[PDB]
Amino acid sequence: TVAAYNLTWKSTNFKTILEWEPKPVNQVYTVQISTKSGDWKSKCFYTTDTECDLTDEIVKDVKQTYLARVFSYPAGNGEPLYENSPEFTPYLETNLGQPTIQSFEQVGTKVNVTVEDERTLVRRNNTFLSLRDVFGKDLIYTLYYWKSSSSGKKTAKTNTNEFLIDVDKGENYCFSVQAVIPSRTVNRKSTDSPVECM
Amino acid sequence: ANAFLEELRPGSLERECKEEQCSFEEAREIFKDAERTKLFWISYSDGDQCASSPCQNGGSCKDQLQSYICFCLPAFEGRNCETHKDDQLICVNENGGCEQYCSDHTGTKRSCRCHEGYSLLADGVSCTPTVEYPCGKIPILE
Amino acid sequence: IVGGKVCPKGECPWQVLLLVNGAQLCGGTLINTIWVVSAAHCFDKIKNWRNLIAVLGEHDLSEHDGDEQSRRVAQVIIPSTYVPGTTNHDIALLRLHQPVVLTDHVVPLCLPERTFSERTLAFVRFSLVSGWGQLLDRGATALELMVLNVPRLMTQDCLQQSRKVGDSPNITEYMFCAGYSDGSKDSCKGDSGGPHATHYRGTWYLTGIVSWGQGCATVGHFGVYTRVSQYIEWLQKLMRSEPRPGVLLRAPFP
Ligand SMILES: *[C@@H]1O[C@H](CO)[C@@H](O)[C@H](O)[C@H]1O
Ligand SMILES: *[C@@H]1O[C@@H](C)[C@@H](O)[C@@H](O)[C@@H]1O
Ligand SMILES: [Ca+2]
Ligand SMILES: [Ca+2]
Ligand SMILES: [Ca+2]
Ligand SMILES: [Ca+2]
Ligand SMILES: [Ca+2]
Ligand SMILES: [Ca+2]
Ligand SMILES: [Cl-]
Ligand SMILES: [Cl-]
Ligand SMILES: [Mg+2]
Ligand SMILES: [Mg+2]
Ligand SMILES: [Mg+2]
Ligand code: NA
Repeated sequence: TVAAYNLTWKSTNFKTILEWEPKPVNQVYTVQISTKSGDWKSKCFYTTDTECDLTDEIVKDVKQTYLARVFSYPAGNGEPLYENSPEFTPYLETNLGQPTIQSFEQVGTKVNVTVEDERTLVRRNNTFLSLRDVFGKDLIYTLYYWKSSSSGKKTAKTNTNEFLIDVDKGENYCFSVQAVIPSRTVNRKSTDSPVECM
Repeated sequence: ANAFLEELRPGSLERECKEEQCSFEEAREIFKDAERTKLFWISYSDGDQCASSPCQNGGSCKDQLQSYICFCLPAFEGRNCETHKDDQLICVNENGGCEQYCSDHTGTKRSCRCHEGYSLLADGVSCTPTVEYPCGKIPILE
Repeated sequence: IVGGKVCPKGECPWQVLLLVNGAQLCGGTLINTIWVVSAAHCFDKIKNWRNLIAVLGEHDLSEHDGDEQSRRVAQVIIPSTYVPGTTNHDIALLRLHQPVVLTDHVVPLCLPERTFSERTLAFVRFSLVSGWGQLLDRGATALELMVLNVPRLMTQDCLQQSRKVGDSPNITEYMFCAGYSDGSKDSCKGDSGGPHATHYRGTWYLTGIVSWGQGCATVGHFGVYTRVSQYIEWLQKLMRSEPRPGVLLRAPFP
């Protein structure tokens, strides 16, 4: 057998997939995951894939710190060869999903811009929780907007999923939004939403 | 996006880009600014990665930049919801849910067994003592 | 045991104290009413083979109470492959001359099937180790039975996390590491032969035997325990064998 290598956590909105190399040649893999003090749970038994969905184990506690390891077994079938993953803490490290502007509405001399609730893989009682359900006050949304006839850009920030911004009357404005966890120093922002204009 | 009589008006994002497909330069002429144009184009030209319907087993797809996320029904997992939880009843998966011993039976269901001093309950997995002091239990607690 | 707790009386009811000429020798584990598992190395210096006693139901070595049961050891069975003074195949199977009586203070630990032990019990992170060994490396032994929770490592991790020591023993397929590298908690010499016991879904099982280490609770080192899963078939066959006339038997392995 050969040991797995380049083990990498791919995780967005808690959908979390461990990836590794190499493509198997006369070997198969099984993955195990644990927390530092907990038991090892096996996943992806004898797979020929070079990936393993671990979402269902990590959503049980997103604030825990998980370690995974990938075992290599020779085809047809001591301790096996294996490689450990980086540690992963999902609340701290999951990517924030690309957001969508849900609506905008002219009310007064102002425009409300509403961000669609971002759905995550964490379940509560047959429902997927939103990013704001999971992160609460650690999550903000940021709005990049401009008046088309002007140079330069404006930004607003919200603790909810809505922005109420002042606009000059009879003018068109375009908008784009990001999810942000300001307390992070790495992977602090989603990609920008598609741009929507009046 | 060219048909000559339809080209008579000044630029319109609605006309050029939302009712029709526009090229990067057409969008640039509308937005003018480099970063405003970039912000729009990065998403507009990205495509819907959910269009190929990658989520299996009744999962739901959400589009992202050059990527998607599948949200699975409870009985499924995997990047594309391809793994049936119901088909993973095997001994290396949490001891096949057996309390004590687990035996794989290929083609058919695994079975559960017990150590001497115990017998297998009607439930097919759980074990009960058949003697006063079975091995491996601490009676002073119970 | 270094950095453990007193095992409340009766809570480690499979623990065995072995004596030779009435003096503390080693620990062991009761696995049914007649058979005890201990470490081969415990026997390297024995001259008086007919003077070995197993004590069940022991707790406090300074006071007798009515829960202790002593039985003469009739046979000590060690793999032929074991070499005195070395670490590999460090296991001994002991036949008691008369059975103990099981009581609230005297209960056997389950010896598991091999495959269950390799595929399931080996991935339960923590297990308990116990004995009346030294409370510090090169220190005095304990009068009350002591118990410690230790996490298990696969051998690759144990090699990668262990300080290099010139000419140290190999960690073989017949061993595993468990414990803590930070100098705080470990089994020790006088705990040799005692159980490393693993709890799984309401039943406790024998997974290891206290065997060796670099000192006790040395920084950069784990304890090493005989990997009992490799011996299940060997033990089960020998427990079906007829007794022989002398105490020591070296039996082929596998
Ligand atoms: C279209 O569908 C395939 C799998 O069926 C997937 O690979 C793509 O990523 C998706 O957009
Ligand atoms: C999307 O989410 C998944 C979980 C299923 O409930 C689908 O029916 C829905 O469209
Ligand atoms: Ca048109
Ligand atoms: Ca056009
Ligand atoms: Ca144009
Ligand atoms: Ca043009
Ligand atoms: Ca897309
Ligand atoms: Ca006593
Ligand atoms: Cl949200
Ligand atoms: Cl006797
Ligand atoms: Mg239109
Ligand atoms: Mg045009
Ligand atoms: Mg131009
Ligand atoms: Na240590």
